[PDB]
Amino acid sequence: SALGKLQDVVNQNAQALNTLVKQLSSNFGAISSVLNDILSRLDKVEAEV
Amino acid sequence: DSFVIRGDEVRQIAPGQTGNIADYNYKLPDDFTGCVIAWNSNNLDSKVG
Repeated sequence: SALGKLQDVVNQNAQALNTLVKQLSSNFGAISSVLNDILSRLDKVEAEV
Repeated sequence: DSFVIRGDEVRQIAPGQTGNIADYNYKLPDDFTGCVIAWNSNNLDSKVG
């Protein structure tokens, strides 16, 4: 428990990288977050939007 | 560019479309700059039998 200043630097970087990867699962309002799924469901002009 | 098609296929004369006219007869590019003009011609292009 004395090393909390160094362990928190490891924790903040792991938490930031996991947050950056978890944001790949989000839709941001799109029909699906899976990029090949959009390209199966829709044709070129709709898939581009 | 000028030609005759049936009314239901007019939707295929647009950028990024698919179906037998877009695929096998007349394909527009996705970055098409232009106008598509169409009118029903059943009073000229059509015959009994």
